[PDB]
Amino acid sequence: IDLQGQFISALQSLGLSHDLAKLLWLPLPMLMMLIVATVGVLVAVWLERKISAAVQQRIGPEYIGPLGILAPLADGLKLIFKEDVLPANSDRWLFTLGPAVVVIPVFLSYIIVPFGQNLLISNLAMGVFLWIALSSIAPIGLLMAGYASNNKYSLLGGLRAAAQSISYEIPLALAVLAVAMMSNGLGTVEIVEQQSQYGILSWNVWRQPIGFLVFWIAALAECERLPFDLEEELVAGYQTEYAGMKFALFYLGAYVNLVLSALLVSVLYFGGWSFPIPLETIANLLGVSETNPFLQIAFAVLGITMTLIKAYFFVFLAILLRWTVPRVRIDQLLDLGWKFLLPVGLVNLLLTAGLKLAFPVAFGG
Amino acid sequence: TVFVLSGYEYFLGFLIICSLVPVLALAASALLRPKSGRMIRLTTYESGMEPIGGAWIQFNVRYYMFALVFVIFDVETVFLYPWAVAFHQLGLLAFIEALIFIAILVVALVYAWRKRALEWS
Amino acid sequence: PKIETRTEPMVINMGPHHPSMHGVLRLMVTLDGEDVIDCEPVIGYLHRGMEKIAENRTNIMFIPYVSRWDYAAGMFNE
Amino acid sequence: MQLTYVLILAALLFCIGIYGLVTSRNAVRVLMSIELLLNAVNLNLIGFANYLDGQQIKGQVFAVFVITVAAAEAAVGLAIILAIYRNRDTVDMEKFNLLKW
Amino acid sequence: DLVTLAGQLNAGTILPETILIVTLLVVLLADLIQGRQADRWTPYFAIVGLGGAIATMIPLWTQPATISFFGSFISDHLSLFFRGLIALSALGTILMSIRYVEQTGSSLGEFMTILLTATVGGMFIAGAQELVFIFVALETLSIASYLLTGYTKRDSRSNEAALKYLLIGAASSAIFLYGSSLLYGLSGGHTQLPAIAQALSSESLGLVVALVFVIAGISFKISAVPFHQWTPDVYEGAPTPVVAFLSVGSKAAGFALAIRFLTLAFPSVTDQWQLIFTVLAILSMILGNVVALAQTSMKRMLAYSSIGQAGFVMIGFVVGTEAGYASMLFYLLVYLFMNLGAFTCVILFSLRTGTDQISEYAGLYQKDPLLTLGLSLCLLSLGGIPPLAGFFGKIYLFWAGWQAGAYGLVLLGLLTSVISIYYYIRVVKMMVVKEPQEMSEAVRNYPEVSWSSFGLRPLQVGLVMTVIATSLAGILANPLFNLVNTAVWDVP
Amino acid sequence: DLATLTQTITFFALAAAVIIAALGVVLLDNVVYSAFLLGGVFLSIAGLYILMNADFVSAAQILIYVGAVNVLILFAIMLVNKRETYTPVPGRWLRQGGAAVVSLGVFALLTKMILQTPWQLSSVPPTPDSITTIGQHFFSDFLLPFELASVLLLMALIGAVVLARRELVLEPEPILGEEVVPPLELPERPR
Amino acid sequence: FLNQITNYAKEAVQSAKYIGQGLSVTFDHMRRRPITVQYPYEKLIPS
Ligand SMILES: CCCCCCCCCCCCCCCCCC(=O)OC[C@H](CO[C@@H]1O[C@H](CO[C@H]2O[C@H](CO)[C@H](O)[C@H](O)[C@H]2O)[C@H](O)[C@H](O)[C@H]1O)OC(=O)CCCCCCCCCCCCCCCCC
Ligand SMILES: CCCCCCCCCCCCCCCCCC(=O)OC[C@H](CO[C@@H]1O[C@H](CO[C@H]2O[C@H](CO)[C@H](O)[C@H](O)[C@H]2O)[C@H](O)[C@H](O)[C@H]1O)OC(=O)CCCCCCCCCCCCCCCCC
Ligand SMILES: CCCCCCCCCCCCCCCC(=O)OC[C@H](COP(=O)(O)OC[C@@H](O)CO)OC(=O)CCCCCCCCCCCCCCC
Ligand SMILES: CCCCCCCCCCCCCCCC(=O)OC[C@H](COP(=O)(O)OC[C@@H](O)CO)OC(=O)CCCCCCCCCCCCCCC
Ligand SMILES: CCCCCCCCCCCCCCCC(=O)OC[C@H](COP(=O)(O)OC[C@@H](O)CO)OC(=O)CCCCCCCCCCCCCCC
Ligand SMILES: CCCCCCCCCCCCCCCC(=O)OC[C@H](COP(=O)(O)OC[C@@H](O)CO)OC(=O)CCCCCCCCCCCCCCC
Ligand SMILES: CCCCCCCCCCCCCCCC(=O)OC[C@H](COP(=O)(O)OC[C@@H](O)CO)OC(=O)CCCCCCCCCCCCCCC
Ligand SMILES: CC1=C(/C=C/C(C)=C/C=C/C(C)=C/C=C/C=C(C)/C=C/C=C(C)/C=C/C2=C(C)CCCC2(C)C)C(C)(C)CCC1
Ligand SMILES: CC1=C(C/C=C(\C)CCC[C@H](C)CCC[C@H](C)CCCC(C)C)C(=O)c2ccccc2C1=O
Repeated sequence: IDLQGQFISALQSLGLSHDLAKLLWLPLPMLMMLIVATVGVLVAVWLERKISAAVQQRIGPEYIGPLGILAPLADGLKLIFKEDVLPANSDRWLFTLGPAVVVIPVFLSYIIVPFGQNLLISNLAMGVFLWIALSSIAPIGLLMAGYASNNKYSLLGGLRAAAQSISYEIPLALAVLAVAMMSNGLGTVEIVEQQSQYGILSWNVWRQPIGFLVFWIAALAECERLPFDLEEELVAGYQTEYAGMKFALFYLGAYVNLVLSALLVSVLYFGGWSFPIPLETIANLLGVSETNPFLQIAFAVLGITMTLIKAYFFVFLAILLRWTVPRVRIDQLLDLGWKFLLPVGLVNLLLTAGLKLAFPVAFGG
Repeated sequence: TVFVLSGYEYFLGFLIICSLVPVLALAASALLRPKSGRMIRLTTYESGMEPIGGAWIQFNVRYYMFALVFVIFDVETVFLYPWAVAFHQLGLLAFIEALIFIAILVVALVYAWRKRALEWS
Repeated sequence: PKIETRTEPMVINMGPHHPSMHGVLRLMVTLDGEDVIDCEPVIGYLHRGMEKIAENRTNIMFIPYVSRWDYAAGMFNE
Repeated sequence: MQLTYVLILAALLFCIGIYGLVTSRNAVRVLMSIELLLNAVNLNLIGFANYLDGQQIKGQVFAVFVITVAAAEAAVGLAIILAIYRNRDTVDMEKFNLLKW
Repeated sequence: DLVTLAGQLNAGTILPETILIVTLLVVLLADLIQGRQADRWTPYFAIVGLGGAIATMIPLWTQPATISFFGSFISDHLSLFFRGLIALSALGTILMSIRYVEQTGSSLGEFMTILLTATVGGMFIAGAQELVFIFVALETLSIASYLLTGYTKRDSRSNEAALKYLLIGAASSAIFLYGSSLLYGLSGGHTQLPAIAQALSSESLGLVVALVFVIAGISFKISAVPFHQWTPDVYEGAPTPVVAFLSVGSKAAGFALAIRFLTLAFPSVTDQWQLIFTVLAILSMILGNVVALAQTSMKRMLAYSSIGQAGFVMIGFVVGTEAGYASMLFYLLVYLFMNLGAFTCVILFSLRTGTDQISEYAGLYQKDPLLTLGLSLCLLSLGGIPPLAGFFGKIYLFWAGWQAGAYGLVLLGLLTSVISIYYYIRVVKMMVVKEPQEMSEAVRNYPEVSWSSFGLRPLQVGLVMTVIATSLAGILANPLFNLVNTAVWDVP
Repeated sequence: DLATLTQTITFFALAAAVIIAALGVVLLDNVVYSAFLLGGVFLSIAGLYILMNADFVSAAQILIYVGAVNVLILFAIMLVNKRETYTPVPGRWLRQGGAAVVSLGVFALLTKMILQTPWQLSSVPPTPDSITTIGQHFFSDFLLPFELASVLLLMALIGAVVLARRELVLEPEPILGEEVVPPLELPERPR
Repeated sequence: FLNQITNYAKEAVQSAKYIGQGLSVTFDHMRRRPITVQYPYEKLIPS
């Protein structure tokens, strides 16, 4: 089936000019992905709060709804009603647009992640470039907000957080390179197709086990899960200067980055829209599956369900390992990063190239 | 010339939609303010007292050196992208020359690691 | 904003809030980078004048004061 | 969309970079206009590889090499600049009048 | 590996550059592992590697001229001669820098890494057929000369000159890169210069604009009259072995790039830039040999003498005969040894005394006769005394200029040489003529007439070898003219 | 008809943004404002590279000239920050007028060169990919600059590490001559 | 020099085993019921 082709045929049967009819079709999924992203953010805030309560043997937020699920919605509806306060400095537009410069590209990078063969936005050539080069912008907004903060401690904390953030970009690119060499492509569709050709025996987690751990450590260092940079040299790193609106924007941006990383790690290594049993055997066992959509709709729902359970598993593992491993210093974190993830990533790329040039049978060829 | 590619209207439309929403949320927060802005006594954030020390930062080199090694390895990663892209029918001499490139940059990393090029003591 | 980075030692004034578990103490830390050179402690935000309380007070009227001397155990002063 | 408007924009960016190389009221804006002067020739090479070149593209390769060269030149220039603040007290270019005839 | 891909790659005309790269890697590894206590075998190992790189060009000399890396590098006798010239410059720079760097205070291996990098860049730019390869090698030499200027570690003169040199070099590199992009856009899309020069016979104004925009960045490297505004400030504040390398190696690299690029790119518009080169030489020789009469600093005097003597080489490039470039190839070969001796004597006089003012030069006939003897025998060769080789170069230069039909250029060159001999003889007048109880201070207490401390013997024997070479090249130059003339007929 | 119309509209808007931001870099009397407008110049020229044909070159443009070069520029700006009063020089108006007429003459000469020299436009469709051919050209035509860029970046990193060291140690050299040389200085002493 | 590398590898595998034991006791802590009280639904008995 094709909903876009049927909508185009219905608008042609109504009578139009085939250009303005096709122009306005894109904003409805372009807003639907945004509203389900805010739905996932409101899911993840309640999930993190209740799982942090269940780890420390207590109950999360209650007496707000049925079980307190409206509490992220109540927080997001209350924090936009607070009085926007400003410090005694200049450049008010810079202080306003700093968090805007932070919030724009991480929200913009939603055109990369897929949910199936057709349930995605853009897969042109190089979606990993459009993730990395857009995620490497937020230090500029962080330094801009630190300069407009007008403080001696918050500016130093913003400098330390920017130096922590820019160091974990190079193994984050090398772990992408180690998979893009084997997949001979930069788009996520070919990467997930080379994993969905076979079942469990074609997963990239068993082919590149060191690169998955390097990418996971780099993601946990980039989304500020284990580095506590929010006791940061007087009280906090880049805080204690904004109002409820800018703090809410930073909180939702951090949760968007966490959700996007938890989706992208599974997509690049484990693989959403996949099954342990191949779909061709089930399609041959059931009947004829080439035009009948009654099984294809259920297969698309099952692929969305597999992507959602993988994202929920990675989110639960990240927020379980937040309070499991103890807090380490940012100097020790930068030292372990630059002394571990770069050399083992380089020799992992070298052994990946050697295994691809030695036996090009089970790899991408 | 003609502009034919895989598509770029989604990127521009999503940029327009994602750039229209933060200033709209800021305008809504300014509209639903309790009274107004323009606080009568504007004070910066100090923990418990008045500013008694000074507005100066000690001259350091650790941030600039980290960003220097970051840009030096980023322009290496940029050159390392298309070799890994075009490694499907190219051969083994390109792998040898990329191994020489990787070994030269590993020698550069060893030179940066041995001396005091990055040290947050 | 006026943040002029110079080549002078930075005086860090830790406020008397300490919002983790500590009370009132104004710590002035003088340093020149990633170390600590000088430290000045300033107190006087919790002094209640207990010695003036016991000037005109008997033994049966001094028990809650002497228990509120130290708020960790208290029974050692009693 | 024609090549002539892109060439006119590249020439105007080159003249803006020339003026910001001459006056600049600073020493970091000199390098910031040097990046504009090289981004003008990057626009020139990208437009030439878009319009004149066909299948075998090489102006994009030259633009990538020019970008890497300008990043290395920016690193060398900032390494030159950051020693002047350690040695001298001021940052103004007009105060450097020691090496006379 | 495959034999067909290795035969189609033709990586056999690259071996001394790979030997120098391996030598750079071994020097960097020895500096990283051992440290500062291994500063007694590393420059001798680099000298051995430079000799092994310059000795393996003899099987490369008797070889047919083939292209390599799919029409990217061209190997001829001219490129081998320029590579040997750059290697002989670098070995003398090492021999003059061994004591000077350790007397400055920095580590020697970190300087020798950038010196070998500049040597590899010069050896790569001695060929440089491809346009992007020309830009990469030129910016490699430019970044090398940037980083070799600020070596004094917060001494004010070098870091005050390095920013001006960075500004002027970045402006010239932007102008040359805009001209290179224009020259790429004028053709159909080709990058190889025989493929570019075939479709450029239309006589457009954009060809002239691109020629001026390329020759501006070229003449910045040659340092002719309209771009000589960096060198009198650069040559004083920079350290002396750095400027001793930059006065000959970068100049020969710019001359080789100018010759090869103009020959392989413009065999149609030669008369348009011949008049420009006559104007540049006429202004440059006059401005150098008139400005250099009034300067009181010795290093600035040699700096302006470099500009005054760089204009004589342009007279051989103005003409179109086959004997014109042979004059430049002989004059650069003489000028290498002349500038090497004139820099070694200044390095010795500045390391044994301190500052090197002109009026301090009195009282050298009694303290050290060998130093003033070498300085006199080198400055007389720089002046044009007929027992020495500089006169033998200038006679061939004026003969080629009068044979091709340039009378006024030879007349102005003779007039500027007659003017320039007055300040060329002034250092000898301060040295060997001044009587006792006339010299200035800090001359009467010379403690170190003997050299026995930390490798002063290679610095002495390099000056001895330079003096013997510039004394024997004047009366005995019969194979040198044949070796020059056998590498000039290949240029069309 | 509509797609070319919106492409020309976005091209004219990006060109106007280039002009106003390049004016705001060199005319505003603040360094951080010129740095942020230079970042806006980088984003606008990245969109202009996206518009015509460039995807990988535009991605490298975004990555380098946003995440590394502009961040290092902002680091050098925030490191060198001190309040000083710019003294009035005796002559600046004639220098600014000379720079203005040089820029105007260069612009007029380049405009005459563009309008005089014609160009040969091609009528062939471009390739749908732009990473495969350039990835093939790094080992067939342009082979030696691929390693000379690495040697150049090695030399630049070595020189920047040398120029960026703190040099906390202090050790005097043995005397060689009459005047003692200070550590990490020049033997050529001024008068 | 190799003994320091083996000691670093032993410290790394010991840190990995400590991280695994922390994950094990964290997964163990999810089995027990919460021991808190509700207010004003489960008020304490005054002695
Ligand atoms: C812990 C974290 C938790 C996370 C949160 C979990 C809780 C939330 C989970 C919710 C599920 C997540 C969101 C689902 C995945 C995103 C799917 C999506 O975005 O998916 C986007 C989809 C579009 O996707 C696919 O798009 C296709 C078009 O693709 C084309 O376009 C695509 C680009 O859009 C690609 O380029 C693709 O290659 C190209 O072919 C077709 O439209 C397919 O039908 C469609 O499935 O948007 C649409 O669904 C269309 C938009 C609605 C339009 C309404 C339909 C129009 C009305 C038609 C009525 C017809 C009436 C006449 C009837 C005739 C009567 C006789
Ligand atoms: C008071 C307020 C009221 C609000 C009113 C709003 C009502 C309307 C919104 C309700 C949405 C919920 C209803 C569920 C609709 C799900 C339809 C579906 O998935 O429709 C499926 C179709 C299938 O799409 C077609 O599917 C085809 C078959 O492919 C599928 O099969 C292939 C097999 O190899 C491949 O795997 C391929 O990737 C996979 O997509 C092709 O892909 C075509 O391109 C594409 O058109 O998707 C489509 O068109 C796109 C449909 C987008 C739906 C995404 C919503 C998320 C799904 C709900 C979450 C699952 C919940 C299920 C709960 C059940 C619990 C037991
Ligand atoms: C909720 C409502 C919100 C409002 C809705 C949003 C409306 C937004 C889009 C309008 C819909 C109609 C137009 C789309 C429909 C449309 O007509 O597009 C289609 C058009 C051409 O597409 P195709 O070539 O596929 O179409 C023709 C083919 O069918 C055959 O040739 O796409 C483009 O022109 C891409 C333009 C991208 C241009 C390059 C990107 C520029 C990015 C610049 C980045 C700048 C950064 C700046 C930083 C300072
Ligand atoms: C980290 C350390 C890096 C140090 C540099 C590494 C050197 C390793 C290889 C040596 C290069 C020379 C090989 C010639 C030595 C030699 O003559 O070998 C012989 C052969 C060339 O033979 P010809 O085909 O010229 O045959 C000559 C005969 O016909 C005459 O009998 O070379 C090869 O087989 C080429 C393949 C080597 C592998 C590819 C090397 C070329 C790429 C290397 C990078 C080149 C640019 C370097 C400068 C930037
Ligand atoms: C066309 C003209 C070309 C001419 C070039 C000249 C070529 C010959 C130059 C040789 C003179 C240099 C040695 C004299 C120096 C000399 O005689 O003095 C000995 C020299 C100085 O030692 P000291 O006396 O300082 O020793 C320490 C003292 O404190 C204890 O007495 O020590 C050496 O052994 C240095 C190591 C030389 C190592 C030589 C290289 C090792 C072999 C390398 C194999 C290389 C393969 C190629 C590279 C991959
Ligand atoms: C191998 C292929 C390349 C060869 C090219 C030749 C380069 C030039 C020669 C340098 C080799 C090393 C000499 C180092 C010299 C060396 O290391 O010291 C050898 C020795 C000085 O050291 P002693 O052994 O006296 O010192 C022992 C110490 O322990 C006392 O402190 O003899 C000297 O007096 C040399 C005097 C300079 C004499 C220079 C003469 C150069 C030859 C000129 C031939 C002229 C022919 C003229 C015809 C008219
Ligand atoms: C099914 C998928 C399961 C994937 C789970 C893996 C995600 C765990 C990543 C750890 C995040 C925290 C990193 C903090 C790590 C931390 O803070 O300590 C790191 C610690 C640093 O120790 P030091 O500070 O002593 O070391 C530096 C000093 O030695 C300076 O000389 O040692 C490491 O460098 C070794 C790292 C091994 C790390 C191993 C991690 C994986 C352990 C779990 C293995 C699971 C196997 C599962 C098989 C089913
Ligand atoms: C068909 C279907 C369905 C179903 C579903 C399902 C069946 C699901 C399930 C599944 C699941 C339910 C999932 C989840 C999971 C999660 C988890 C469970 C996680 C956690 C864990 C962790 C993270 C841990 C860790 C660790 C490690 C790694 C080491 C050792 C130790 C431990 C183990 C602790 C529904 C109804 C929806 C609808 C649609 C369709
Ligand atoms: C290192 C050292 C040596 C060893 C140095 C010796 C081997 C001389 C080295 C000279 C080199 C070999 C000269 C190289 C010759 C070149 C071929 C010349 C070509 C360049 C010219 C154009 C100048 C001594 O002989 C010595 C003697 C007395 C006291 C101290 C020392 C001392 O410290």
